[PDB]
Amino acid sequence: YQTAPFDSRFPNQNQTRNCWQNYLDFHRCEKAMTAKGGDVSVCEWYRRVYKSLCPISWVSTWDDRRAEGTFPGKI
Amino acid sequence: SHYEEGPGKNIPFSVENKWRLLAMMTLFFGSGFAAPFFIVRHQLLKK
Amino acid sequence: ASAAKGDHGGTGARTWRFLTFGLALPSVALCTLNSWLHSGHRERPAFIPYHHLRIRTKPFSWGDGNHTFFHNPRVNPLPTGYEK
Amino acid sequence: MAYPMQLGFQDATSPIMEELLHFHDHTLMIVFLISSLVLYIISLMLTTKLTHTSTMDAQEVETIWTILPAIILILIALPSLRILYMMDEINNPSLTVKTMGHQWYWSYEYTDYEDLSFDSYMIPTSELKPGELRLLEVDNRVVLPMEMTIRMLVSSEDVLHSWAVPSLGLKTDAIPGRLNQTTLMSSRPGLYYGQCSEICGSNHSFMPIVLELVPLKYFEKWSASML
Amino acid sequence: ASGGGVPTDEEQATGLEREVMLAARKGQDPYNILAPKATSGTKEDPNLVPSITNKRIVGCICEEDNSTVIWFWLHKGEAQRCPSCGTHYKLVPHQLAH
Amino acid sequence: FENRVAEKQKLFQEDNGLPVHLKGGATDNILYRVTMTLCLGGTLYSLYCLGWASFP
Amino acid sequence: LTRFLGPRYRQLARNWVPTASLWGAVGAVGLVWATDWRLILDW
Amino acid sequence: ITAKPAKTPTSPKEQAIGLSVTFLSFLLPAGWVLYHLDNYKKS
Amino acid sequence: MTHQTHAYHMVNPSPWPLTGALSALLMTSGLTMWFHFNSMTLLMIGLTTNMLTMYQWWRDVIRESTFQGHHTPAVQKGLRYGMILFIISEVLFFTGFFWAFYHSSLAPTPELGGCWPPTGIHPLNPLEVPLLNTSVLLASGVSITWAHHSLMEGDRKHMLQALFITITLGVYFTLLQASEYYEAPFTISDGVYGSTFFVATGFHGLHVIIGSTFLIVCFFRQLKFHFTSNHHFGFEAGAWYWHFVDVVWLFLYVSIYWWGS
Amino acid sequence: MFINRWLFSTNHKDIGTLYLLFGAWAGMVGTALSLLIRAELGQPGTLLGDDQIYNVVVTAHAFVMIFFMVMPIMIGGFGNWLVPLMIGAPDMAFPRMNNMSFWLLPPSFLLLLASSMVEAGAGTGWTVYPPLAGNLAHAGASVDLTIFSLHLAGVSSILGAINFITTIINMKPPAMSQYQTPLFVWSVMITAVLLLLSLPVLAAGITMLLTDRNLNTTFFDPAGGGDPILYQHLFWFFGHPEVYILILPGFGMISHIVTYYSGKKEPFGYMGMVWAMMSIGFLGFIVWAHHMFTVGMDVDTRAYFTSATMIIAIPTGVKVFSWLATLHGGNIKWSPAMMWALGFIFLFTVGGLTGIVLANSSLDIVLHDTYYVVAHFHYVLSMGAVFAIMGGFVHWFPLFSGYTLNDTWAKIHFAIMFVGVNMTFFPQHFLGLSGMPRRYSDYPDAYTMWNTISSMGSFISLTAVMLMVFIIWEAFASKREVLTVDLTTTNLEWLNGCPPPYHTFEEPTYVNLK
Ligand code: HEA
Ligand code: HEA
Ligand SMILES: [Cu+2]
Ligand SMILES: [Cu+2]
Ligand SMILES: [Cu+2]
Ligand SMILES: [Mg+2]
Ligand SMILES: [Zn+2]
Repeated sequence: YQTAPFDSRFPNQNQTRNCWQNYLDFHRCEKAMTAKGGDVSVCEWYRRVYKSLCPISWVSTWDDRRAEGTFPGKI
Repeated sequence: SHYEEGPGKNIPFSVENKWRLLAMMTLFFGSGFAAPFFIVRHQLLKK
Repeated sequence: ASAAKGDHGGTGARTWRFLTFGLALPSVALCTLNSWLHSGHRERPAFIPYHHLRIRTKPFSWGDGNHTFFHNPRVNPLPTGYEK
Repeated sequence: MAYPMQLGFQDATSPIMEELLHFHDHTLMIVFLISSLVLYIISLMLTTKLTHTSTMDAQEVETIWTILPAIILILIALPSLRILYMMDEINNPSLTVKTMGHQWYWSYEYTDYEDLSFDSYMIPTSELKPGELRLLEVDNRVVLPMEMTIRMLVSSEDVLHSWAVPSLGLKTDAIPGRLNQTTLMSSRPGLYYGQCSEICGSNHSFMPIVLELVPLKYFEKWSASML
Repeated sequence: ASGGGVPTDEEQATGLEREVMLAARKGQDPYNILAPKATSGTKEDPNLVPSITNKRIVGCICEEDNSTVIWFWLHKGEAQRCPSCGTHYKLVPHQLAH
Repeated sequence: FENRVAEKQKLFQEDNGLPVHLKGGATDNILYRVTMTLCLGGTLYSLYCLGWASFP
Repeated sequence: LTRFLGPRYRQLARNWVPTASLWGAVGAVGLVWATDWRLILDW
Repeated sequence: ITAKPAKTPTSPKEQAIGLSVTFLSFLLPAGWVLYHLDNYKKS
Repeated sequence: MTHQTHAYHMVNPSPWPLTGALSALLMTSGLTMWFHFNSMTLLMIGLTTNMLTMYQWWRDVIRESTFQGHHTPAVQKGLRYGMILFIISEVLFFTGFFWAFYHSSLAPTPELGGCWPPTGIHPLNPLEVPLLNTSVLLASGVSITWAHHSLMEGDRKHMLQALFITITLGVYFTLLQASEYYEAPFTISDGVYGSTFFVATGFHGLHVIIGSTFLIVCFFRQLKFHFTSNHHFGFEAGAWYWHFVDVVWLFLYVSIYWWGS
Repeated sequence: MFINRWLFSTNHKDIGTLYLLFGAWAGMVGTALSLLIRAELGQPGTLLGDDQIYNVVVTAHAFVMIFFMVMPIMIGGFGNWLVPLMIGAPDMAFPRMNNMSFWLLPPSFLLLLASSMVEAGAGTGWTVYPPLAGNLAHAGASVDLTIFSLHLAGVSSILGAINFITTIINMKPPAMSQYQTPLFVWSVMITAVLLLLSLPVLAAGITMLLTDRNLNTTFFDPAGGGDPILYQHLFWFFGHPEVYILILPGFGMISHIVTYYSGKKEPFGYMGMVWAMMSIGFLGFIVWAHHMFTVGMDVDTRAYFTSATMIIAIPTGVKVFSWLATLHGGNIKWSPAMMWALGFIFLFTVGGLTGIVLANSSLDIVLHDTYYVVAHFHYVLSMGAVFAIMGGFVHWFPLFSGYTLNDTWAKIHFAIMFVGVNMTFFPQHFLGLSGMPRRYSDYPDAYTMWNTISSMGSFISLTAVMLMVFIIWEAFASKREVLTVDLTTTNLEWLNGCPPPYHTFEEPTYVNLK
């Protein structure tokens, strides 16, 4: 892995959703592999991407939101 | 209409004495040009 | 979802007065009943301190500066949580 | 960077900036043609005692002067649009850096692998070491690998700001709550300066950008010693 | 439906409104609401320009599609001619004025 | 009901050399002066507030 | 009550306001000496 | 465009006066404020 | 010369423009006091002189047209144009708000939950009272038309009857809308959904009140026999404004109440 | 008496005079502000201070010149003075409303002056974009006052737009078609329409900005799900039409001036000229986004806006070439006004040519927010809009006043101002190509030469606007009354003598229906 590659579904100057989508995706996958075990398999790809593209402050605040349960996205 | 007509009469300022006029034009345009300078001064003297 | 109906080719005041009491007003009555029947009082929504809601960047120019204008305590919580 | 008494663009450090210089030359050649044509016609009109104040037939000449400008506009539009798409082109970057505008400084974040992040502030003209540029030097340069396709992601943590670096032909506004993307690709090592290109308050003029481009090897050792 | 009760112009119109209302039914036009129809304009058949004084500005659209109206004062007296096309115009006293 | 527009037409068409906003009597006059007074005063009050707020 | 109200009366009212207006000013002056508002004194 | 001679001609001296005055009225106030800039910047 | 021979109206010098301009100053700066130095006295005075100005300015217009007869045909055709044009500038005013709404709802930011309506918002039901408000406004559209037709046919009683029915429906909507506001489980402060909702439906609300006082004015002018079966621009306008108002509600309903919720 | 005439007016001529007086005075304030700007940039370092006090100055400069000098003068001044006279109308359709339009201006100006006094003023840029304009980065009454000033100025302009369209459409002689009215009248009728459709969207935008900072709304706040870019769209939707609203009446005056001094009856290609302004007015509504090339929009849409913006050159071209064709066989008179008209034709061409360059999104990436764009609009505004104002002013002064100006002095004034503005704005093309950003109180050492030369030119301009004031004084001091005027057959405005009487066209104008 070098860095998050080009994503056809996010082909323009605005990557906001790119960061957003992968952050969701990861945490959604995480929750599932947890509540299923399935040998606690892990969705690292999504985390590699979201960490690269999402500025720290967003990830941080989102994590906090997820902590207090005020995170607006559906995971 | 008792509104006077003709040169020098269709304006809101007297043009009969050239020097009174000089004074008026001077205050008019003058006060307009000085305002920004005094505003900057005012802003520089605040705290 | 309609298409249209009874044509009465000549429209004068009698026609509009006819539509007023024979269509317009009766509808206002039906819908009134409908809305009077579907008058289900929703239980005040669960409070959860979402950050994109109950915004406050400057206290309102009235009251304690934390109460929106048509504030209904029953269904509107303060940022902190429901009124009482 | 810009030198004393400069007339045109700063020298192109990247290929699209080169591409732009050539397009500008093309476009400028035309504005010289038209602007001199008009001036000639004007002086021509005002230089004869001969008169013809009666009625003159329009429309006839009206086509020449409506079809011509139309052709010329295509001659500019075509090259322009090509370069336009060439910029928003499908490339695969080998690195992703983020920059976040702040009220009076930029902060960078290299986070592909490790969480490296620092603040870039302008060096007060008072504490400049001889030979350092008055309003352009920053304390922490943003180090990056030359000859590589980097993906920059610009955003802000407060008001609007604009991250720009003329030599590379880049400029992207920094809008809070938004991730704007841009492709950086220097074809030569060095120090490349830029400045905030968006009004953002009291120190809008004092929050510069300095790119320092070294080879990969030195880039990675820098990156580590940075944490 | 059925009934009545609202006033009419003929019975409730006043001031200048009424004046143009009546004047209009007699076929006359004292407040220049209509466009004056041209005569042959010859020295013998001049366009008659009514006026409430002794001079009135005449605007002459020489040729039908012209974008330029030629303007000039028509004085009391002998017929006068549009500077760009002859065309005679002769002042005449303005009758109805109330 | 009534219908006495005819009386008012006459009242307002009366050649008393009065401007329409006064052609109707004494109340027109008091209304005018009240309005004018409130406006000027208000304007004065506003200038005071601005002079006051200009300072720290 | 109703009898007092009239279309004709307005000139008297206008005249009264000035005399009344002048009278109103006197009270403020009269009250003020007794009142002694620091703000009034400041004025 | 033709015109009658000046009803009240403005001799050169008169012009020189009006020109000087016009200039001063613009230049003085600004000059003063600008002259004292530093005093303001230092309170 | 001396006596005019054109059908136009040379209006007498009025102090009202000055008075209304001063009013605008007072209300704007007054809002600035309310918003910042917590004071309404200035805002109160401005609202006052403003009503005073409108009352008088429009009183005179009535005087000049109905009592003095200055509204000749040419003068009227000009008033028609003016109204149309005004309504137009209004249509474009509301367009800023639908732009805002669509902008937000079509591309919901992640801070909202990346969806619409944002998570946490409980939209009202279009099929309940919003549906009622819709039918009320629409009915007043048919009744104001009946009024217009009676007027042209000189039917005094009926025009009055229809104008009355129309007016009450406008009031009924105002009350209904007022209660909706109070019962709404969201506020102006509830992010972009609340902003978008309360200011668009709110400005429209203000317009229904402005349109209702206009029809009221028309009502009384009729009680006083001001209108003739043929010259009643004051009503034509009131009517045009009233329709502009239903139409704006139709877009609000469909866009904000139905689609964007 | 004075009150009734000057405060309670219903006269198109007097209201128009009131405007010119307001515009000239506002023009002094704007000039002062432009000098502080160049004073600050005329030597490396800081004269005033931080970009706040500086940008407060830059902002007031823009608002004052755009909303208080150019618009009042061209539309309210020349608009009210000349329109009725050119179509033979007794006055305007709504004499009273017309007065409110004017009186809304002084208060509007007060609010703007007040804004820079309280707190630290508004250092937001004339675009007053959020988050900088918000209640956090710009807390206090300032921006709010800037917003209210804009509301009034907008109410004033759309009320007047309503008046001009109604008058122009409804009050011409019964036999006169629209294709028989003069270009200036067409010019303001079209400008009036742009105002009617753009101004309301602005008011929608800034009202949203006002609630965002006082009523806790989040139209442009990401936190609540808002978007700072949304404001950019709304503002610029008005923002572009606004600049055409600023040059159109100028186009008209130029058409009148060039034709008159060429001794011609009418301008070349009158219907082409009408078509041109109509096209310009229309395309001007579908190109706003060219002001947002570096904001992060889709490449495709970015491509649309550069193309759409470029086709405006065609109609503008037919106008430039038509004025040239007008000069053709003319018997030229080298009067002051003709000098202003020629300057405009060239300078405006250069400035608009320079705008075609910026039309390209690719190139605009490196040109946006630099002094290149400052050069573009000062060429079209300082030597475009302003040159038209001066030509129109010196050309019609006798009509408005009855007195004449000293032509030689008037010519000296052109010479000085022509040198001044070019020296001021020419260098700025370089500063921009070389990277000097906009809205900076100081710059890197390299930009010192051009900024110096630039600032020197602004002092020459100062000299010229001082001389002009004098030139007006002398005219009024000497009192040479107008006797004869040429070409009145084709120029109605002059038929009632200088100055026309309080009441003109009391008895209509006679126009035959061929
Ligand atoms: C009256 C003022 C005025 C006028 C008329 C114009 C006219 C034009 N302007 Fe504008 N412009 C401004 C004032 C004006 N502008 C202002 C105030 C700003 C900055 C605002 C801000 O952001 O603060 C600005 C900003 C600005 C930008 C954005 C810069 C940036 O911030 O990145 C752009 C880009 O498209 C632009 C383009 C144009 C174009 C294409 C025209 C066209 O109308 C030009 C048309 C003229 C010609 C083309 C020449 C004549 C025609 C011919 C001789 C025909 C033959 C020629 C060819 C075939 C090319 N302008
Ligand atoms: C009408 C438009 C107008 C005009 C004419 C001018 C004229 C001047 N402006 Fe400009 N300026 C703007 C509108 C205008 N400006 C705008 C919109 C901005 C953008 C602000 C922003 O970035 O937010 C700007 C920005 C701006 C900048 C950039 C600042 C920065 O971004 O850091 C500079 C700097 O040089 C500047 C300077 C000047 C100068 C030197 C003049 C000189 O040329 C002035 C010369 C004096 C005159 C031409 C006025 C004389 C005319 C009259 C007084 C009329 C008299 C009346 C009668 C005859 C009846 N202006
Ligand atoms: Cu910045
Ligand atoms: Cu900045
Ligand atoms: Cu533009
Ligand atoms: Mg920008
Ligand atoms: Zn003829």
